[PDB]
Amino acid sequence: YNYLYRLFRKSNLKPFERDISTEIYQAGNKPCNGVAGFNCYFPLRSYGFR
Amino acid sequence: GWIFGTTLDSKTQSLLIVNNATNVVIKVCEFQFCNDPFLNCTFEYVSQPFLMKNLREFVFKNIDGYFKIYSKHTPIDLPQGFSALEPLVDLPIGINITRFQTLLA
Ligand SMILES: *[C@@H]1O[C@H](CO)[C@@H](O[C@@H]2O[C@H](CO)[C@@H](O)[C@H](O)[C@H]2NC(C)=O)[C@H](O)[C@H]1NC(C)=O
Ligand SMILES: *[C@@H]1O[C@H](CO)[C@@H](O)[C@H](O)[C@H]1NC(C)=O
Repeated sequence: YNYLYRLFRKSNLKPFERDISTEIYQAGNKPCNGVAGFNCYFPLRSYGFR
Repeated sequence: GWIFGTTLDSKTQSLLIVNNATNVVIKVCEFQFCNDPFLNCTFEYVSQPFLMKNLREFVFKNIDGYFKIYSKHTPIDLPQGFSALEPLVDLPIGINITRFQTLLA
């Protein structure tokens, strides 16, 4: 679980751009306010290498 | 000096360029910003100052993760003449820049 990848983002990534910011993704209408829930997901998901 | 960034609130990386008549200091890491100086960090650059009636023109652009800076100091309001600008630097910053501000004394 030491490796993570970005799953959710508002827009596409420009070439050679690093996006290290970590804010809860807004996939719905109500704001997440730092709480993961319905239509509110953590963007970084961990690889499950086995 | 100048500051560039998206939100400029220590949530995303923000370019900072400072002149002090001795050298140019350029960094990319993030901090909270409030106006001008008085009296986690990835890229650092130290160079020669961009300093010296006299008109100083600069061009900043962000192409493919490269921050390109061109400049020209000329002796002379913008006059009717024509003067080209020579490239100073092409830094590999690689950040998302949408807003900027200037830094006075
Ligand atoms: C750089 O950051 C700005 C600011 O967040 C991004 O502009 C946002 O773009 C998304 C989708 O394109 C919109 O939903 C937001 O409303 C925009 N925000 C603002 C303040 O305009 C911009 O997309 C980012 N650059 C890249 C290449 O992703
Ligand atoms: C940037 O700073 C934050 C908070 O201090 C920290 O969690 C994070 O690991 C830092 N980034 C790197 C690449 O170490």
